[PDB]
Amino acid sequence: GLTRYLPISGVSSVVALSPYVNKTITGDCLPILDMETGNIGAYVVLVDQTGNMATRLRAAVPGWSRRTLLPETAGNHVTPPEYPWNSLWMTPVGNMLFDQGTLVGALDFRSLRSRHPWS
Amino acid sequence: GLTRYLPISGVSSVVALSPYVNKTITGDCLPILDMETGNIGAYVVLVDQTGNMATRLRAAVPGWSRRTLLPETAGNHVTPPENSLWMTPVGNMLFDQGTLVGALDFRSLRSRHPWS
Amino acid sequence: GLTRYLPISGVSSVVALSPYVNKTITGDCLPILDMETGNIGAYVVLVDQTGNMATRLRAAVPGWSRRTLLPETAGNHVTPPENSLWMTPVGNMLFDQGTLVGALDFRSLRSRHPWS
Amino acid sequence: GLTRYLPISGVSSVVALSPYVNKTITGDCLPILDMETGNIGAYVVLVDQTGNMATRLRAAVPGWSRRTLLPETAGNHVTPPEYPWNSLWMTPVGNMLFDQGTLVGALDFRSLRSRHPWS
Ligand SMILES: [Cl-]
Ligand SMILES: [Cl-]
Repeated sequence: GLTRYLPISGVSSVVALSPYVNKTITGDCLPILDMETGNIGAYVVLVDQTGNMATRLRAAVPGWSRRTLLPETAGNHVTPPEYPWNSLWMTPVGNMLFDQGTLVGALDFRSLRSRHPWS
Repeated sequence: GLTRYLPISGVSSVVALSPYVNKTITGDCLPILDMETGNIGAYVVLVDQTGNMATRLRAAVPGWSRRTLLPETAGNHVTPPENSLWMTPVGNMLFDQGTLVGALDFRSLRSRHPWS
Repeated sequence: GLTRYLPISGVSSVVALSPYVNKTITGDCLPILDMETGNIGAYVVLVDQTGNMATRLRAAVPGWSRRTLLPETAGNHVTPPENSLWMTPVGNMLFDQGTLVGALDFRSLRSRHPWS
Repeated sequence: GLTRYLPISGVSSVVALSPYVNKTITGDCLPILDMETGNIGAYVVLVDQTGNMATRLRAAVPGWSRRTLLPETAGNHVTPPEYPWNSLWMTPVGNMLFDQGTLVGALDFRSLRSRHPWS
């Protein structure tokens, strides 16, 4: 398969390892800490208020609802593939398998019809 | 305690739920997907090549090293408060309810970010 | 759907929430711990050395291979219903709400267990 | 460090890779499927009805409450280590760290004061 996905604890979400290089983006930023160094090599950037991460954050941080300037929806998406059975299905990207624990998708994410802030 | 942290599978990295509102940054973007929908409301922005996220990406996508324009290091980091393997960059943290909670508000620590 | 499945970190293995009540088995026991308490109410029982759990254990505990008395294989397995990389041993499964749910009741499939 | 721990999806629980060899044990058994083969190389065995796994199972399987013969508590445990600060703490076993994503404990589990069905 191609694209790999990293589950995030405490939310029904995954980091898709399909990079879009050298883009600029605006929103509410959550630091990602490297635990062994304390370096911050990456940030989670929320661009609207609907999603599992938004829900979790509202619960973790009750002022954020009132402080944020984000839209409720900003429009970004991937178009979920059509159904084919006997498969392992993840709605936004389709067929999956487990490889020594890691989530691997059959398709490359970059190749589904998606829209992001830089489009 | 005052700050919650979500571990990311496959890396020694946590999402600090300590918002910095309406900032702009540049880097390599990874969609965060929800299992239930194609709607995307968040991305991971990598800002250097030495972070654990960068490192996991290279293993997964061998060609990304050639295309990225990120520096090896950006001076973004968090400093803990006033043997070393077992310490944390933010101070005391505890596993609870599927996540981690720490004893301090992240915002109270010394932290440098791209908007500094 | 009728059966829920919990992935186990680091292995291509799932816990089928399809109980078989009051059975007795023999094998190598691993405590399952809750983050909030020292109370233990469940264990993983390995029953062979070729399962993914066995394999992860060897990497973590090099001396356990010499001490275990388990066979290489026990004929416990599940058969799916009436290209091959993308299939599942139980049929259709979907990611939902942090776990997996399948379209069948596990108990309805052909399965051999130590109590067979 | 020594003992390694495997988070289980959907519950605040972990498999402790500290084996107790060739023991016999009774209870309600959940198969553990190898996804790439369909082999069942291991079973989860519940020995009482209190715990995060019991809770999740009650929600997944509402007949189980009425069908099970387990006690509410069977007594098994590990004695949580005493507190020392700046550490990463997991109540039942103490100091932890992350190693390329994996949970590693400072102690060997087998060396805390614990009790199990075979004791
Ligand atoms: Cl990889
Ligand atoms: Cl290991």
